[PDB]
Amino acid sequence: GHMSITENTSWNKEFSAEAVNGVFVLCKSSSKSCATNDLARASKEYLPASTFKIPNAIIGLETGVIKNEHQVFKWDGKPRAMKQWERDLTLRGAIQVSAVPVFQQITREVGEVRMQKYLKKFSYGNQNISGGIDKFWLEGQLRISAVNQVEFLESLYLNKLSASKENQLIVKEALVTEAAPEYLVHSKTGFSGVGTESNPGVAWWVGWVEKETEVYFFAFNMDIDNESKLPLRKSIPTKIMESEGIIG
Amino acid sequence: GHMSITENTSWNKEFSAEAVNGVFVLCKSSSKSCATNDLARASKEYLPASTFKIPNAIIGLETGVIKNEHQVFKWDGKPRAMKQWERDLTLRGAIQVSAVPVFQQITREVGEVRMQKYLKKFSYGNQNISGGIDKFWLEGQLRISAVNQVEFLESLYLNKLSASKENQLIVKEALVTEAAPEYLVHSKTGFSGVGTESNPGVAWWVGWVEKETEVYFFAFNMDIDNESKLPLRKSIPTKIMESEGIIG
Ligand SMILES: *C(=O)[C@H](NC(=O)/C(=N/OC(C)(C)C(=O)O)c1csc(N)n1)[C@@H]1NC(C(=O)O)=C(C[n+]2ccccc2)CS1
Ligand SMILES: *C(=O)[C@H](NC(=O)/C(=N\OC(C)(C)C(=O)O)c1csc(N)n1)[C@@H]1NC(C(=O)O)=C(C[n+]2ccccc2)CS1
Repeated sequence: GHMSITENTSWNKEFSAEAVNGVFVLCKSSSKSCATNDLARASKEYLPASTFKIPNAIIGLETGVIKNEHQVFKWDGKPRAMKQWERDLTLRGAIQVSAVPVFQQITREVGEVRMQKYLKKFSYGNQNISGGIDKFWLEGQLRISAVNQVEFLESLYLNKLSASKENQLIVKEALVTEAAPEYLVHSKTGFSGVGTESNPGVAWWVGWVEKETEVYFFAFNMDIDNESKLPLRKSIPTKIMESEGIIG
Repeated sequence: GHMSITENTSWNKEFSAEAVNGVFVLCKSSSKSCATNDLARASKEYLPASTFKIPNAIIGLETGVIKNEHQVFKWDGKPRAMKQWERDLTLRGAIQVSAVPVFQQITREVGEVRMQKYLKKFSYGNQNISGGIDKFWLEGQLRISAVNQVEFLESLYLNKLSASKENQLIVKEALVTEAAPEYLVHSKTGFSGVGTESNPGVAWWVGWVEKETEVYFFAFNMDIDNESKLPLRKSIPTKIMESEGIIG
């Protein structure tokens, strides 16, 4: 890439106030104007968890495993790890409620060869898909940094991923999470569970904010060993952006 | 063709409770299952006012007058009728604040001949562009019915207009007005003025609502001779959609 990134450790106070280890990366306009609380962690690769839905959906559409933007994913009737997943879902619905089994099925149908090819085209992390075709991003070896998430998202925002513009637009449509006349947020959450206290889990929030004629890309991750701390994955980024002029 | 529509006069309740003459057309899934409070008014053509920004944006992109979805429409610093228009705007921003001068400039560049052609391809209303390029949707002869709006919007939803899929997708993202995990609204307003008591203006609200795996298309218009009545263009459709269990 061509990222210019500045460490601003004053951003650490939002983390230390909550007794949390993580990083926030925030870029205005492009990856040529970025800042983070922690340069080292910004470039450190973690398990993507549900953030992998963004590339998975694009790859689904590119390969034709997902037939089109209007496809419904029907619940077969058999139980699932969350109740919110026990229903028929659109592409957007599945992404928004973060329905893992829908996406495990897409990936099985895609196959390792095509998966491997596309993660190379997207420069997605360490591009290591071993661990099982249906769980490399969930408990396998695939890892990605906050910096790389931002680069990836920027490419998607600009329709520069190696995929049709149509497919990128379909997925961007699925990622909208807040809409107002001159304020638009596209975003995706992730959470791997609580791991242990020796080896904590990871929580993510990644996306971008449009406000007037500006765009801001962001990626946040944190170590999480306690499910009660999970709200911080939005409140910390929100507070940093408030203090910068974005959400405030 | 192919619309099936039912008159349900119980929907007149919300209209007469506010002393308003108007029509609501609501369709579930497709134009094969529609209902309205007034069949004759459903098919009557009125000037589209700011709802014309939907086709106008598609045509802008199709002819290359709008370069892409990231184009910024710069303000020249000279007065505009609305304070909210006195700033640089994205395409989505210009649509959402209904920035008439941005779209007048788009229309001027498109020209009469190209405008005519796309209104024909879209079956948009009486397809009448007479009066001069500086007035037809405004001080002009173009008129469209609520039924024809619902047909137009269904085509757009299905990416079936005669326009690239990517241009239709661009315009759809510009139209999003509420986003939640399993509830998505795309909508546009219009208001032509107060006219006279004898010749009222028109106000519109058109769009569609995605809920779970269903879609509902809607178009509302009403006669308006008093600006204080304007909010009814949202509250009356809202009430009817609530009573049908949609607004959830
Ligand atoms: C589009 O429907 C409206 N455009 C018009 O240009 C007309 N406006 O008439 C009013 C605003 C009443 C006036 O005093 O000029 C018009 C005249 S002849 C014709 N065909 N159209 C825009 N609509 C609109 C609204 O729907 O409420 C406006 C106010 N908003 C601005 C920003 C956000 C929401 C609403 C401004 S013009
Ligand atoms: C995708 O990142 C999320 N993760 C999972 O499905 C995984 N674990 O989910 C648990 C531990 C919460 C569970 O028991 O269901 C998982 C394990 S290892 C791995 N890579 N993923 C979905 N995301 C998500 C979120 O990102 O916030 C959810 C929110 N949530 C969690 C718990 C309680 C209420 C809401 C749902 S799971």
